[PDB]
Amino acid sequence: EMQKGGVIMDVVNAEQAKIAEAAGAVAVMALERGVARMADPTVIEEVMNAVSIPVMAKVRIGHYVEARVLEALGVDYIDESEVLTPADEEFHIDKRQFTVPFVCGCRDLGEAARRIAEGASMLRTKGEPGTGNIVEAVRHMRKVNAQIRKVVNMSEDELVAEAKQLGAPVEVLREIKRLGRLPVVNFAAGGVTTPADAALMMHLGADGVFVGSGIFKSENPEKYARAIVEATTHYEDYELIAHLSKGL
Amino acid sequence: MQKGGVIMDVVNAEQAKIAEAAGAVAVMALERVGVARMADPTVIEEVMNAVSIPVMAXVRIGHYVEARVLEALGVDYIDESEVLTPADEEFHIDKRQFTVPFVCGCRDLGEAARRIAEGASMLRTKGEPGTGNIVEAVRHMRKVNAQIRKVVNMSEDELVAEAKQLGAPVEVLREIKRLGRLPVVNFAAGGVTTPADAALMMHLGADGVFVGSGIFKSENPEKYARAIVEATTHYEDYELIAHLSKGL
Amino acid sequence: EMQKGGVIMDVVNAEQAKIAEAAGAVAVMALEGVARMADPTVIEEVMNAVSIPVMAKVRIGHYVEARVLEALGVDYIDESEVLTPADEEFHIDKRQFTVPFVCGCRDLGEAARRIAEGASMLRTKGEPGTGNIVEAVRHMRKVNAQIRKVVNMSEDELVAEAKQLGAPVEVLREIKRLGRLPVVNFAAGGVTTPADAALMMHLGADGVFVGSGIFKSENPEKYARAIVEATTHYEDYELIAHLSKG
Amino acid sequence: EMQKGGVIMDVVNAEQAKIAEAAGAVAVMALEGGVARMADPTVIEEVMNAVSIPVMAKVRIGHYVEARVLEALGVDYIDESEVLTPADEEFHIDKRQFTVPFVCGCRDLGEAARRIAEGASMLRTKGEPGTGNIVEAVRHMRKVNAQIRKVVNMSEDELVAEAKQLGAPVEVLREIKRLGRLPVVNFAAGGVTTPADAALMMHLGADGVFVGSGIFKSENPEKYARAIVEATTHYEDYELIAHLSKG
Amino acid sequence: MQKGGVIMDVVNAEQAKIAEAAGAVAVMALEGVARMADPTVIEEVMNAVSIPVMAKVRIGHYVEARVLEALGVDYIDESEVLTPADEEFHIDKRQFTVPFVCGCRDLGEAARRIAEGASMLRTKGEPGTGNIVEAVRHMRKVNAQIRKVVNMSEDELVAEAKQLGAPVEVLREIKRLGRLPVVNFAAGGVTTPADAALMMHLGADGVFVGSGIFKSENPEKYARAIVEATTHYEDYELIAHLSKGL
Ligand SMILES: O=C[C@H](O)[C@H](O)[C@H](O)COP(=O)(O)O
Ligand SMILES: C[As](C)(=O)[O-]
Ligand SMILES: C[As](C)(=O)[O-]
Ligand SMILES: C[As](C)(=O)[O-]
Ligand SMILES: C[As](C)(=O)[O-]
Repeated sequence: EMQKGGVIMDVVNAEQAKIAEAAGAVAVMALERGVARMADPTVIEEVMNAVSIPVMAKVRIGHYVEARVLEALGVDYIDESEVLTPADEEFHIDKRQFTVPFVCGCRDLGEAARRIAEGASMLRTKGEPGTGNIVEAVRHMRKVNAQIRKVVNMSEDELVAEAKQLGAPVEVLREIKRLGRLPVVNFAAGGVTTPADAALMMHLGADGVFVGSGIFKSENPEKYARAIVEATTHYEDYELIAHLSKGL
Repeated sequence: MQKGGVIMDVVNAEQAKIAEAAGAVAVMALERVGVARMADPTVIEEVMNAVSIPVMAXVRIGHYVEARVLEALGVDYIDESEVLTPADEEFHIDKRQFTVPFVCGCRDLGEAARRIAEGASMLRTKGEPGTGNIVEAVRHMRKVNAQIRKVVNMSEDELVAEAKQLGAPVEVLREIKRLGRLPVVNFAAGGVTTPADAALMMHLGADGVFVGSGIFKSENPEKYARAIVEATTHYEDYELIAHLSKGL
Repeated sequence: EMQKGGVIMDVVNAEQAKIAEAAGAVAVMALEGVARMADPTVIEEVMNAVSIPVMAKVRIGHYVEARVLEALGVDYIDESEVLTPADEEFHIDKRQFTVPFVCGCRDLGEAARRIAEGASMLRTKGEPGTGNIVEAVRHMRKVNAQIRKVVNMSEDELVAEAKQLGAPVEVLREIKRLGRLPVVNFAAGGVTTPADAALMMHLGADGVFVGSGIFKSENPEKYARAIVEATTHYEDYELIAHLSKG
Repeated sequence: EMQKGGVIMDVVNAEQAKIAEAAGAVAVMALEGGVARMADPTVIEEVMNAVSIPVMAKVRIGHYVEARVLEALGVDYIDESEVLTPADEEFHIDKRQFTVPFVCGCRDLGEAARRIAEGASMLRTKGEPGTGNIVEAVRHMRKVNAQIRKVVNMSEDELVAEAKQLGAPVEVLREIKRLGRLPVVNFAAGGVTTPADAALMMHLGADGVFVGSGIFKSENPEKYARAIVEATTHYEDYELIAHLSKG
Repeated sequence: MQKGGVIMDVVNAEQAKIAEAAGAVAVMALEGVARMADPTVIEEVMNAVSIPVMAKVRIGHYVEARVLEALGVDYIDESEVLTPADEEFHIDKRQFTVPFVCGCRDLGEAARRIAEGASMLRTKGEPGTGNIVEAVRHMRKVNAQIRKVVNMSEDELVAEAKQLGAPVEVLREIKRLGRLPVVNFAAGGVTTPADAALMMHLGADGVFVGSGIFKSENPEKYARAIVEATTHYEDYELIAHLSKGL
């Protein structure tokens, strides 16, 4: 349901949210930005009222009540996020018990499958945040997709052992083999900075990309956001991507 | 399914009839106890023709074709057995593809759950074979059942992490929590020698016991087999068990 | 290429060779401390006894043993790890020969190196003489799992995959293109029962090698026959069950 | 690049590019801690319009799309460069899929052969960058060329094992043995600072040299660039090199 | 000795004559601790043939060597198969009239033996195994190291010498000649005609063969086959024919 090919953008207020929507973002991620927690509900409501596209926000890993709060606020997606300060080092939220869908992070297929078994409706394949360095996203998108291709083509009777080795639930691997891909959407995130970066993640088999606040620190945010959106959609149109790269 | 019962190893029709007469719920046809393989089909047919109770026979771990052969012979259960020389060190038979039910070995809940995910219809909790030493059976029945009790009572949102730690498929753990026990029958095996041994395994939560060829090396096999059968059925009748122990 | 589905049998003389041929073997392997190439006399005896292809073994790296067998008119040379290796580091440059070679392998890296040296056929095999099929199974599972990975992997990842496997990338590229090895790959190592032979086919072997154990049985021709039929009809479990009785 | 004996120069603008061309460079490399990426296309176009010699630019290792962008801009060579921040730690670009030729870095023959198997059209043998220390270039040119000489003269039947040990594709080694050298041009790079440095790399068997922005931080860039060009071309003319070193 | 030749171990005059008759280019006279042979046995062999006679001495045993020199032996073999007399220092062979053959396992050893005054080399691993791998490993190593030196940049030789433990002047000489400045024969497990021809294929100048020859049913035929195989080492039809008897 999350528009494959799409871009999700971090926004801290209504103004930024409108710009993101206008640029063609498929959704926005409402943020406030020591200990980093769920954002003030006021800020989230401000963003929810400002746009018609889906609004995400987010919670600390394992913070069941932060998630219930966001659910009660009417948020469209909850992001159980590793960039916030984890509330639980061992157990993620049991997302199956919620009405609102969750996006979760993953670095390999084992993690992806465990997040899915917990009830994740969407994945974000991501390494380290805030670096501006795409290598984080690339490493993990390459890993996850390589592991998927292996599972898709492997002998059926080898899956249980593969699941053991990956730390994955076998039924998720069986579903992956059946579909030829993950049963949920998987967006890239981590250092996606240029239009070429965004298109690269699509080339590597991402379903879409997350982009951070860097967009709004540029001289012309609406042009920059726009370039990312178009590059992500038209990820094989290298003449366009070249042209879009000139402004920055 | 066949709870409270005793399954006996037999090498011929004579032994098989004795086992049936003693009250065994099934027999396990063997050639002997170098490389140990599936038994000659002739020996298995001899045992099948000699009795009306279910007949089991052993295949090497991972030996898909040995299993198909036994299936074609009309065997009632296939035992994918660790006492035979493994054919595959990494991958067990995909038992879901078979008509005939399988029994598999396990030493802990992770193994049990993996065998179930491969399609096992019954479990045999067992350590080392041929020792006459019950400690093998006890160690593993205690481990499996302790791990089950933990899962049954644990917080629902901790299961995915528990599954990862055990190397188990989470859907099997979820099923275990739902039923309050394993979704298949779990018999003890390994060194069950005396009537007290058999009753002990039932005390520890086994659904039944396997016993080996030791029975037929005694002076009075039919009496000995009988004593095991009665002790396993009446596992809390200590006066009876005491009386049954006097002979041999 | 060899009749995929086939059985290749070890024979020490003309009598055994004829039995193997009669049982339906696709080829025979002529055989005779340090284990060397067999006396040419024994190989010629086997060559004259049958019309099916005749193979014979040389020590790993023993270029001249191979040239000798080539001169004798052998149909295939088996550069064999069960003989005492003559060279621990370098296999024969089989590209320089007219006669085709079969080589052993335990994983895809080895397979690809043997192919780059000019191997025309592979034998996926672990330890010999054990009667234990686990040797064959371990390596056939490994080689085929690695092939499936290569066939489906992203094209731009192959150079790195080759580095990691110790394989020549052009062989991996060829594998990806064909969806399989560019040569026939038979299982060997402890193939003892008809069920064993059929199992190897189930695991994706193109055929099987079987050793002298056949001729130590009470009825070699019946035994050889059972292996041949099981290998050909590897999914006919009723037949395999029947064949296992004797 | 095509012309062996040549010098390739880093330039950040049209002015520098013209100077490089005037000094006799065979090509220019257009350039713009923190993250180092492909340069703004505007800067690359500025350099392309300023000169008639080939223009190189760039991309991060593994950054397939940055490379496609430069291809679309009409760049003459793409440099998949280790001095930029790698985008992919494991997989380099599949350069066979491109129209424009690539130069890649290498530190030994195994790397060189892997880059060639990925479709590299040119090599840059280089250690650490930005030091002004020629030891980086020397170590690796000595290693690569020593390994080549070994392969060229070694017994044919030992190449498969040699390839395994190097981590090289055997067909590239076979090609090397057949030609008596690498099938692509191999330039030195890394700390080439003086005319003597440039001539040394040629003495050690380089096909040419890359030089960095240091040239344009000198008092007389055109004279300095010129001295490097002449020293690289006339690498055994020690009287000339001595004279060129005075300024 | 003469290139392409075979040197044979003999324990008496009878064996020595057979070796000479078979076409050996020289013979090696032989007789817990293994020492120089009784001079009587060596004289018996010297009187029995016209081809050169060698014998082997213990390593470092300067006086054993002087004794053999005084007996009129044609070559002294400072041999690792005898019990070493000196673990650290080989004989200073430059002080002798009679030429020495020495063993080596790699180019460093070869070059050190040459610097001590060796006139001939024997590239050899372990003795008495019947396993050619010993000879092959070391002939491949020595010749690979030579090819490297022959083609390497002149200014890199001093460092190469340091790394090999070799005298640089010997490496310089090797580079100049394109080969070792002395003859280098293979030894160690050379058993069949194919073995002998293989060593020549690998770049040996000749081969040593042990007493195994005289434990065969027909020593003169066997010795003969080795001689012809070593001389005609690329004539595979001949080598194949020569292998039949044995
Ligand atoms: O930075 C977020 C990481 O993925 C965490 O270490 C996460 O808690 C690990 O996932 P799992 O608990 O499934 O290993
Ligand atoms: C450790 As297992 C092969 O029994 O799942
Ligand atoms: C090429 As190999 C059998 O030495 O790994
Ligand atoms: C294949 As590489 C030189 O990045 O190790
Ligand atoms: C055999 As030595 C003493 O030269 O190392």
